[PDB]
Amino acid sequence: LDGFRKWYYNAAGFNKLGLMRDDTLHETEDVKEAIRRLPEDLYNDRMFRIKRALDLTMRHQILPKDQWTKYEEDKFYLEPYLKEVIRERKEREEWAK
Amino acid sequence: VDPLTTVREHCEQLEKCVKARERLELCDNRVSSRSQTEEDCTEELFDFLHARDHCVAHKLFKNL
Amino acid sequence: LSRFLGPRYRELARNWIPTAGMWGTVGAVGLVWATDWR
Amino acid sequence: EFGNLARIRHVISYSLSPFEQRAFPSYFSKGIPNVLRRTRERILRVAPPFVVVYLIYTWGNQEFEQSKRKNPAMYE
Amino acid sequence: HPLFKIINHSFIDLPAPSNISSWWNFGSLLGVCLMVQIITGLFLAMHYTSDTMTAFSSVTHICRDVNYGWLIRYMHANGASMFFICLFLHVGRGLYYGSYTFMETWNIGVLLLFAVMATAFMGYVLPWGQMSFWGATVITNLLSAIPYIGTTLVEWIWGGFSVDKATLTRFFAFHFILPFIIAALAIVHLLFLHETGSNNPTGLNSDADKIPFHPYYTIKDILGILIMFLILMTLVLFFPDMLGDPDNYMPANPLNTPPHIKPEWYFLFAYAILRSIPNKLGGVLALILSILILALMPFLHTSKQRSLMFRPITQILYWILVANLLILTWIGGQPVEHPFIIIGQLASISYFSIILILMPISGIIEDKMLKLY
Amino acid sequence: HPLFKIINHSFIDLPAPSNISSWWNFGSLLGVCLMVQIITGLFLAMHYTSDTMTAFSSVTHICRDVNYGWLIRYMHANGASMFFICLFLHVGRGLYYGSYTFMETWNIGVLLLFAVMATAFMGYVLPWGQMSFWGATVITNLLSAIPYIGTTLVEWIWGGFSVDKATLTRFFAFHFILPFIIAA
Amino acid sequence: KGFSYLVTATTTVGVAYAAKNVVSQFVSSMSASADVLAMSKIEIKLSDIPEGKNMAFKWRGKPLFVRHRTKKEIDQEAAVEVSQLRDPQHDLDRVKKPEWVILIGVCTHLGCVPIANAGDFGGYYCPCHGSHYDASGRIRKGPAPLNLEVPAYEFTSDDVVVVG
Amino acid sequence: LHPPSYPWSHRGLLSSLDHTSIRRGFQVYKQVCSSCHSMDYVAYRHLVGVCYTEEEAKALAEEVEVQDGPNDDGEMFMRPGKLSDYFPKPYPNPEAARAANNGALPPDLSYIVRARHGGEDYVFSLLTGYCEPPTGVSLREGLYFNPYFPGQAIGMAPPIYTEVLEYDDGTPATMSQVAKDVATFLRWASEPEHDHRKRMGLKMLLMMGLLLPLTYAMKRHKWSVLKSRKLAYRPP
Amino acid sequence: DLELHPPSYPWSHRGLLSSLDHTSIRRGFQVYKQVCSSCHSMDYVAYRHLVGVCYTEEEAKALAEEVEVQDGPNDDGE
Amino acid sequence: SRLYSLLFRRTSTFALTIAVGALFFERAFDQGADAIYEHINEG
Ligand code: HEC
Ligand code: HEC
Ligand code: HEM
Ligand code: HEM
Ligand code: HEM
Repeated sequence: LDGFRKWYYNAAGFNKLGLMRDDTLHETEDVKEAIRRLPEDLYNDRMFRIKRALDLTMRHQILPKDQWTKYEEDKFYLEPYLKEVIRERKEREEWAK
Repeated sequence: VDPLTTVREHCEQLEKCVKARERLELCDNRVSSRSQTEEDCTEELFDFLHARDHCVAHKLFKNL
Repeated sequence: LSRFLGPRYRELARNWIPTAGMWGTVGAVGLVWATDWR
Repeated sequence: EFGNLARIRHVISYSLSPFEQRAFPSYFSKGIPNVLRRTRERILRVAPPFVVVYLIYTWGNQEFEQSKRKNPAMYE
Repeated sequence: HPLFKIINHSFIDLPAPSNISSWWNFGSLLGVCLMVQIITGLFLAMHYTSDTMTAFSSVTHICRDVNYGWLIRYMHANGASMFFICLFLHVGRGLYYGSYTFMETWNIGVLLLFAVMATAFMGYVLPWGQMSFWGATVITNLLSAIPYIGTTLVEWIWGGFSVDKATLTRFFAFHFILPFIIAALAIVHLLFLHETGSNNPTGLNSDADKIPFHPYYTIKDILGILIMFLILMTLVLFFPDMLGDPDNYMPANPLNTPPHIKPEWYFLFAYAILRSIPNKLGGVLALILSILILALMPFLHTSKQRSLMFRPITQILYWILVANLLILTWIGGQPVEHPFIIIGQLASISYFSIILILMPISGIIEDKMLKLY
Repeated sequence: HPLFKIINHSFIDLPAPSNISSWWNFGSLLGVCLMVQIITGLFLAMHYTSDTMTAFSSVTHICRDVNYGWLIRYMHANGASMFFICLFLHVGRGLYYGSYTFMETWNIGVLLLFAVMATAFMGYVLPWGQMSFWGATVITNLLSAIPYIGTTLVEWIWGGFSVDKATLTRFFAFHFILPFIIAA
Repeated sequence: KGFSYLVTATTTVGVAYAAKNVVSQFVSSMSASADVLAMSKIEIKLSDIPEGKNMAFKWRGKPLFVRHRTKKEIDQEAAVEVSQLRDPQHDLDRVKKPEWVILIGVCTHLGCVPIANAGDFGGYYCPCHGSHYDASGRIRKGPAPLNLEVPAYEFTSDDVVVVG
Repeated sequence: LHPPSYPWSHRGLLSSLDHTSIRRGFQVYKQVCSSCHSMDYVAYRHLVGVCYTEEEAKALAEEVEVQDGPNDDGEMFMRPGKLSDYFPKPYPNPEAARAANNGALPPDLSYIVRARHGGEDYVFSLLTGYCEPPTGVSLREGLYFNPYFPGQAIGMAPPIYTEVLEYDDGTPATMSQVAKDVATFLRWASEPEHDHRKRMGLKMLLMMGLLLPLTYAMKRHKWSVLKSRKLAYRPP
Repeated sequence: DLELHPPSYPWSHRGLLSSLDHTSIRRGFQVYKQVCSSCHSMDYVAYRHLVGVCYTEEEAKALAEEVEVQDGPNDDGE
Repeated sequence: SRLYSLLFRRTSTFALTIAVGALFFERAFDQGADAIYEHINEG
């Protein structure tokens, strides 16, 4: 299964544009909150990577294969934070009902 | 003399049309082959017709 | 939808039900006078 | 509007004058090889469905053709 | 300046994503087309009458005598075809790149489609040919399917027992107004979008990389307009009848009908769907859902990624959806006989099952593969 | 909401002077009259034929055989008259109270006035009565006054040597299309 | 409050009554043009057919088909299983003369003209979606739910069939 | 049956109609097809072409007296025609045609080719495709077996035979020559602008071949700036 | 042109809410037929338009029966 | 005062009273006017 994951990873190819997974999460409100909390360094880095992708996409080019973010290299930065934000919304909801 | 007739004849002479005609001839003969049957041959007739006609157009308009 | 599943949420609706019927009811009678269906 | 969009920091963005850069970089020469790369990458996931379709269309046509095709033996 | 501020705010200093591909041209093309359809429709309306008495004739006169009429009439017809080509590619862009999460823009959108579809029937019925007549009766009768008020509604629209002059003249106005109508609805579209800005093919937040529109996506829209005009004029000046049905040039035989009757290509599949459901009402409903399923689309998005650039399984399902949409377009053309029918029935089942069931399940699986679910 | 913001910005939370008299109603009346004209005009367009053999016959068919067609036709004619009454009182309000210092609004106004006069002229030509035909010839002839290009322009508009079907049909098209430009 | 609001409620009904009236006439305008819906006349002669001849009459913009049935046609149509018919209506049930059948040419399905001498079961057929009607005009095959319509011919005498 | 392909000259992309034939096909219509068919929407003015200029058309315009002119009461047929005179009609009323056509209808042939799927071919085929009915053929009234005809019971009487008429140009009037020639005319009339258009289309192709690379070059000028932009991240 | 102006008369429909006297419309329709119908016709008016207590439909159809020209008795026979 | 508290204070009820009233008011208005017209024009 994990091998299949790696295959999907390559197929997803978000690695090619040079972006980590957390990079692609649609910015739903929840996502927005977590992004904000990100320590500035990561936020600025996130922006750089995202912007780079945009530029690359514009030119219809992909980074050097080597530069592609390797599946193994990919780490989840936004997720740790996102979990909390979600839990927070959850807590509010039941105190709500 | 209508070149149409001549060309039609000529195309028929084409072995392709000859064979297509063979089919038609066999099939029209088949039309008369049985009575209670429904061997109308319209299908085979059309088969040969189109085949020959393609040849005709392939070499009729120029004569025209 | 998950959020909609709530007891208070339920209470609110129950309290809101009568009013809802009314507007729909008015609309219903309204449609009648609106068309005179035949 | 421009300004007040995103907190982007430390992202130097060099650029070159339009009249200074070659007017029309070869597209066929440089771009299409990558285009080929681009298209080949996805086609491997794009044509498969259509591969199936053509087959359906072809089979259907002939099938319907045979369907219409009457058998001398039928009602013979 | 309060008039130039809106124009600047929507076309010059609008922050647009730098990486949007050519697809994003297509909506602007639609606006240009609408303009074309409308302006052409004007001249088509000029020298034209809504009279079964003179409708088919003055039009032939347009085709024969009206100064450059043949040109304006066939530009109008092939511009309607170009409108539906650009509309289908615009909707396909919206489905592929996750642009339906702009829900208000999408709903103005889904409505827009129904409208454009009608304008087609409108423009279609108007020349009063054999095919127009028998096509109108057919779809008008579609309405009769309504469970209780159907008969009345049909008769209302027809304006009489059966389509006749009463219809032609009124259908003329809708076909003069719906165009104006859709036009405005589009304006709503542009507003509900600038509030959120356009999407990019990566599906990510493009706020870090936005460029002006005047020098970057204007010359791009001009180039797309030029290419669309090339395809439209090679459709008009070289193959003016490859998309129409010759039946058009037959003054309506109030009495006789075309042995083979088919709705135009743009709707061919739509009717294909109808032909599939055995029940008349079922067909009508499914038909409607066919278009409406799109509106329903923003509530079916179960993925944490907006676009399909990084989603290969849903890409495969999307191209299978485009594939059986093409299959349904072909089937509509085919007559009623084996095995065209079965394909139609399956193709419709596969269409509704891919949009309703397979894509959210695939998005859940894709979220599970990235250790997100 | 970006559609409701403009509607709020122009009709609900718009700060208006508290002491404006009934004369300030008139412009809104003009807008209503425009919509009324358009609506009535649309319901005249479903039965009117712009052919010189059949235009008078179509107008009589509207008045005699269409259900409440006389009502829509005379509403259209008297609504054109009401439009010009409200237009004259709107212009008189603008002249009396010094509202012409809003110069761009005033210039867009006089453009609207020219467009409305042209629309009403061609609309009055449209029923193809005795008075419509001679009236058209007269004003079209007005153009011939132009020093050098007058004759051509007149003939262009007429679409022929003298007003005839050529005119009626293009006047129907122009009379149809100009109130939407007036709305914009 | 009740005095001030009653005035608001009063006014509303009034406006509401006028608004329904205005909207009603307009809606009604597009109703059947009185002149054309003033056309309900008809004239037919039953002696215009030798045998097996379908004869529409374009009545009210609708085909007033008047097909003829030879005894053979008459014989099969009777043989048709009424219960097994998509629409249970025996051939004679729609004709008071077996030699004479009269039908309206609007496909129960989407309203096209059902060409006659076509259809597998014989009789009529509709090139729009493949509905085959028997000589009785009964839908035997196709997407046509109901049978073809039978007008009020109410034939008075062999000489003249009113066919309202 | 699916009519096969045919090499019509005018059909050439940039080529146009051969008026000579067109002319010949107008003769064919005037001498044979006009007895049951009429080019109503076509007028002698419409008829104008290299095949027949207004002058020649005038001759034909004056060549007819049928319904060209009315009488004290505008009934029956009362006077010959002129340039503006529209094409004469074999029948003053649909019933007339129906009466003189087995009860069936000989359609005016103004837009006939456009009307028929694959018209030009169909026409040629129908007029020259009666072929042979091998079996199960019961032509009821004035019908003519023709597999090309949808029902093989055309009822369009075969009106063309070797030397059916005589072409004024003298080109042998063989059934096919006659058929092909009239076809051209019919096509010409169905689209009186066929030639006019193709010239536009040629000018359109030349203008688009000039304008597409130039607009592409502009776009690539104004988009080069970005397409060369080099981004660098320099965290402090 | 000096035209003695019509001396305005007191018509039963002259008032603001005053309708027409329908017996007078019936008598005037008779007038047209016997006298002016010779040289005047109510083209836009039809016997169906004669629906009014002035003349009821069935009888009006009789009037419709009276007139018998150019109906097109023969379409091929014109 | 009762009416206000019953059918004119709750907007929903306000609408109900309006709609219902309008439903009846019309027929009557038509009748009255028609009748008057008739009395006014006795023939
Ligand atoms: C003397 C009689 C006669 C002549 C000559 C004649 N026709 Fe016809 N044609 C008919 C009749 C009768 C019909 C009606 C058949 C029907 O409606 O079933 C007909 C119908 C047709 C149709 C309609 C068939 C369809 O596909 O719907 C075409 C096409 C046609 N004719 C072509 C021609 C052409 C082309 C010529 C000569 C170049 C020609 N006809 C000369 C009698 C004639
Ligand atoms: C002798 C045949 C005949 C009779 C009967 C007849 N009219 Fe006329 N009418 C004419 C003619 C002729 C003219 C036009 C005379 C002219 O224009 O110089 C005319 C003109 C008129 C005009 C138009 C006057 C105008 O200013 O244009 C009116 C109104 C009129 N008649 C009324 C009537 C009425 C009412 C009746 C029935 C009592 C009637 N006529 C009966 C022959 C007749
Ligand atoms: C308000 C603007 C428009 C006007 C005034 C207008 C007017 C007309 C007129 C008069 C015709 C009949 C002439 C003809 O046969 O071509 C017509 C045909 C048609 N119109 Fe429109 N139209 C307008 C906009 C549109 C739009 C936006 C569409 C596309 C949805 C459209 C689609 C058609 C089609 C398909 C036909 C049939 C063309 C044919 O004969 O093949 N029109 N239009
Ligand atoms: C009347 C027909 C339509 C016209 C004229 C039209 C026009 C436009 C225009 C000009 C834009 C801005 C340009 C762009 O985004 O590329 C746009 C955006 C959009 N339209 Fe449409 N549109 C139409 C119908 C539709 C329909 C039916 C849909 C839904 C399927 C749709 C969905 C969208 C979406 C999602 C966007 C935003 C896409 C993005 O920028 O990322 N539109 N439209
Ligand atoms: C786009 C909307 C409009 C349409 C479609 C329209 C259409 C028509 C038509 C078909 C007629 C001929 C029927 C008749 O005789 O009354 C007509 C007449 C007329 N229209 Fe319009 N109209 C429009 C707007 C207007 C406006 C805004 C004005 C005022 C400036 C106007 C002034 C007139 C007048 C004065 C007549 C002559 C009425 C008469 O016979 O006495 N119309 N219009």
